[PDB]
Amino acid sequence: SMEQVAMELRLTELTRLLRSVLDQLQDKDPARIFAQPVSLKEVPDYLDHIKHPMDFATMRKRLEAQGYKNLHEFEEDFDLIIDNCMKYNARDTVFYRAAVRLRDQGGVVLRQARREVDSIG
Repeated sequence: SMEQVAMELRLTELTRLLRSVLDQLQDKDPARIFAQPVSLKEVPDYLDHIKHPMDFATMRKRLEAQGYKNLHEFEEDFDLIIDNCMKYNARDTVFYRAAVRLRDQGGVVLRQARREVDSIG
């Protein structure tokens, strides 16, 4: 139908906007701490601690499959990156501190993204 196409164009445009959001968030991680999945070869107990691992490469795969239906779903995944890290790692670690900085800096980007998503519809 013509409606299914219109819907698919909206999703494509959301995917376009979320790709730009993802790029902007990932620049706030210049150490690349959150770029890839925590290695289960190197952290064999990880899944005993963290039930829903997340990282920027995994988000990008979902994004490019147009697998984010709305900004809420995308934000859920970004919050997992931060929250997983802040649980597994102690306060006095470079990992925890990186997550705090990512959270703080990402807030600004996500604030305007929400306005854009509502604004453009």
